Amino acid sequence: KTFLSRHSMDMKFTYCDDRITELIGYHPEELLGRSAYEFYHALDSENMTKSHQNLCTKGQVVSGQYRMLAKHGGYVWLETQGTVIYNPRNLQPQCIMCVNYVLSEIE
Amino acid sequence: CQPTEFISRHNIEGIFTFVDHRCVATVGYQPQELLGKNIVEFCHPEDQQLLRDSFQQVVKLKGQVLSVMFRFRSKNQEWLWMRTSSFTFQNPYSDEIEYIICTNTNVK
Repeated sequence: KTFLSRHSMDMKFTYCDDRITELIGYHPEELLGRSAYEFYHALDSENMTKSHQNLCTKGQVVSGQYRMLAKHGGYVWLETQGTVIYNPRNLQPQCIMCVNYVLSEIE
Repeated sequence: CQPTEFISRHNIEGIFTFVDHRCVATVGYQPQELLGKNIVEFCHPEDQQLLRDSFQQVVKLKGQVLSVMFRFRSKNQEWLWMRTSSFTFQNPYSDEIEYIICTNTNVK
């Protein structure tokens, strides 16, 4: 299975695929408008930031399996590929399309 | 207010399984209206094949995003230039396309 993660502005959750409730537990609409950094892992937060900064200057990058923080203090080992889409009118970053790949279970 | 950009979970046939609640601010179409419908039905007749062709291309890419620019029909039945970026969700386990998204970014 896979999961569509939309990140914009402060890389927050602009939209989350319903399949997120089957992995993290957070209801898709619940992440809408909340800071992703709030639950951006614990010791794997640096990995997210580093990959994020790199992604914003590359367009598309694949982030290795990290401990994704669940709604119950769990760490799901999932891999995610991010692709920042640009607006064709003002020519600027619109939204980041992050494709999550389910591989391992929850730590 | 909502941005003039949205996504939708559709299959290789362009059938919208679930549309994001943002299309209302993009074209004015309600998510439920697209549910069970083909994107080609609300696409410019002369660009319907262009959309179809691009949709087949993304299937050949398997895990890549393809942006197609055409004139989509709004709630007003007008034709506006929109660039739909589709990405093929490939199963990390075995080769298999679950669904394809569609980033509808309004051009000009």
